[PDB]
Amino acid sequence: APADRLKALVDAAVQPVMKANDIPGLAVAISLKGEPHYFSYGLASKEDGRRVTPETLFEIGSVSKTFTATLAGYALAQDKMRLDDRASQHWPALQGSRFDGISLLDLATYTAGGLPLQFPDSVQKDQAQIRDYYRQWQPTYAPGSQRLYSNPSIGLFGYLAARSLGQPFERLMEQQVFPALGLEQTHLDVPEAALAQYAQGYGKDDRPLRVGPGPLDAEGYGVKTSAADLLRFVDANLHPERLDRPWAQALDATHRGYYKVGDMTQGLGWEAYDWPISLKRLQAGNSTPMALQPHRIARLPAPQALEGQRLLNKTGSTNGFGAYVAFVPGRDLGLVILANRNYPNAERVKIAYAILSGLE
Ligand SMILES: *[B]([O])([O])[C]([C]N1[C]=C(C([O])=O)N=N1)[N]C(=O)[C]C1=[C][C]=[C]S1
Repeated sequence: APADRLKALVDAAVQPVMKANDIPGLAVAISLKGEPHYFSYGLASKEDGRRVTPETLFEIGSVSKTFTATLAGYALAQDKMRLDDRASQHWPALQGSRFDGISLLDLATYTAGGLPLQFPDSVQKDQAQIRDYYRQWQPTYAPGSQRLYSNPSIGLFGYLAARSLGQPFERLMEQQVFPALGLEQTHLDVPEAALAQYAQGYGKDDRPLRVGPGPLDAEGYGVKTSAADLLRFVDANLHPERLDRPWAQALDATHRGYYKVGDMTQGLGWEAYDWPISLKRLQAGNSTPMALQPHRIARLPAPQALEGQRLLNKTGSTNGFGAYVAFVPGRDLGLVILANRNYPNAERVKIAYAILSGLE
């Protein structure tokens, strides 16, 4: 009966949203009081009929920012950087630029002063072009005043965290972070031997879409993972104390809130809400205006622990994929929803809320 009831709950949440948003394939993974549960739907590739499983690789887009935040958490744990460091401390090319007056915390939490959502199309994936973009950039408004969600912002945060550790970002993630977290199905660059697991992404007219190269792609949106591996990452977040101490500290650093915008408290990578909260408020925190428009922050007098009666979440997208992760620290509950269509955040939150409400 319990297995029947959980399947009925997850099917009732997922099936209508997959039909309504024409989602070819979707993987759910749930962590419930220390037990994993998997529900897999539809096709990883329509053309060859390959089914989604909990081992199918999906692009998770901006959920990658929580991995980037974890690497920065490790640099913080090792005293290689501080959040109040000036950004230019960690990259001499930026000495004498406006990054002399911008903190690593501003970059991490999108408050550097108007760095845009994406790099402009004029900046290709090229070390010199990225360098020259930051050297010339000037804030629209005072650092630490307005949140404008931004890949160049947290991307530079991750880049500088890697520089503080003396190695390239992608190398540190592959050689140190993923192994420390027990993740063998999590990739920035999918190996040839794993390509058979890589789902197809679908856009307009079902155009096939896998993510192409871009500046600081690894830091902003580069992770491909399975539902089973992303749930292992959620379980690490629910129990940092089970990891070796420097990695436990790295994860704890991603559970600290610095300011509020509306109902949302901004951490490193993770975004948090009081729990319970209405579905409409959770959708509004994850809305298009929250992602695209500047918002004045309400700064906390001290960093706030993102634990207890809270939901921590992150949306992530690419042109072909739509991911959502949410967990409730004080209930030992975690959820992953990975799909191969970029379907609206409101609909991802609708699935998650139905499941989390039904487990509670
Ligand atoms: B991340 O998912 O927040 C980020 C930016 N983004 C896209 C969306 C969306 O479409 O709803 N919301 N936020 N993702 C990326 O920059 C990766 C992309 C690669 C190609 C298109 S988006």
